[PDB]
Amino acid sequence: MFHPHGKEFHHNPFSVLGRFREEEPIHRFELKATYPAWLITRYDDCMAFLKDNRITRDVKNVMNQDIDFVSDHMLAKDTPDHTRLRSLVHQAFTPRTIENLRGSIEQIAEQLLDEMEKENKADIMKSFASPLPFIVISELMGIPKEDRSQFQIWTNAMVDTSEGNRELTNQALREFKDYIAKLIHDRRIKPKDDLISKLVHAEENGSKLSEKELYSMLFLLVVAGLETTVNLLGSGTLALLQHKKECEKLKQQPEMIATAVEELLRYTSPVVMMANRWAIEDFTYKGHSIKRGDMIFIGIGSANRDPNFFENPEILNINRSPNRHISFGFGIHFCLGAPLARLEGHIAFKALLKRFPDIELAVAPDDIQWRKNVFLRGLESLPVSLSK
Ligand code: HEM
Repeated sequence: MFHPHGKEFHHNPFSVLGRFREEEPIHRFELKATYPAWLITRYDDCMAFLKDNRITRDVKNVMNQDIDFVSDHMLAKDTPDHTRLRSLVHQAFTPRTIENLRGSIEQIAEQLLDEMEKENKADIMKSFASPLPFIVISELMGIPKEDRSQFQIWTNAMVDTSEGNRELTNQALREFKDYIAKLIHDRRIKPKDDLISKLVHAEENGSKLSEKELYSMLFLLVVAGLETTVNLLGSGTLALLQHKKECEKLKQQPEMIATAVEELLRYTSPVVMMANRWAIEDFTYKGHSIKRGDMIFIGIGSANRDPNFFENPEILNINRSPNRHISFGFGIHFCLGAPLARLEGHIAFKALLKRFPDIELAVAPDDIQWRKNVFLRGLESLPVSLSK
């Protein structure tokens, strides 16, 4: 019985999802009221469900049963409404546009590393993996420096998974919205060089984002740019520190960075599972009776370790090529921010290993502290030794 809120999943979700992949790769469970769900752990079956038009991302198809901007973003839409919303933001994440951010991201990395070099130890989360994506997002969205401390408080509170804090989370949502509504108003009138201005002025086939569509879009982008990108950097650093022979390869040959980032995505699966998927009708898959309204959980972490698709899947190989991981999902909803996550990872891992060639883990395996989150696999802290 899969228990995503249980101790074993918190200790190592990869080993739980892997056991399901080998023993019961299509598994019915109850997600805690309670709601029926299916856990899909093999790569081939994950692919089939990612392409299957019997699966919706919009829970209305199945109900049966403001801050409404939070659940109206494009990742909660199917075609054709998804297609329009994606075409209105797409241009913000094309290869040149994102590549053009390189110099600014390098500068943030080097500034954070200058602070870390004042000492011979650090918590990589506090010092480097958490602040870097936050500053990148802040710069990209044009959040003035005087507003960043506050923006950090809101963005942290508004994604809290603690069920009991729901009124307080809703409040932070409302405050985030009011803040961005002021920026949107101001930039519609006087546009600047930032992504809120660019979204406000985007038009495609005669259509623009409405005020509410802007709230939803900026909400989604900010949430993505923060905790999950942080987790790439944190968990990727951890994986490099646990695999010294692969760390040394990359340190000696930084041209390996592009394959290395893809391997770290595969092995660390920052989004370890994803759901928010429902069957629109009853159907059978491999003898299993899927029902209208059943939720589908896509086991990224285990799919990324499936030996039908990856050789020696449990081994970190920073030169793995090709590497057809699904860490960014697949198909319609494939991550929009993938080039930015990849650029941040490229810059950050190279920069850290250049500045601190002697970096080493300063926490025993049993003491490593992971955040409580079913879907997002992320460290609470990451103590390291930097130098003597
Ligand atoms: C390592 C970092 C990241 C990982 C692993 C990641 C992973 C994912 C995954 C798995 C999906 C598909 C979710 C589903 O289908 O349920 C997704 C979608 C998306 N991601 Fe990311 N993401 C990352 C960073 C970012 C960043 C930096 C941004 C933007 C700032 C972003 C923006 C989006 C958006 C807008 C979508 C929805 C796309 C659509 O519905 O068409 N992501 N991402």
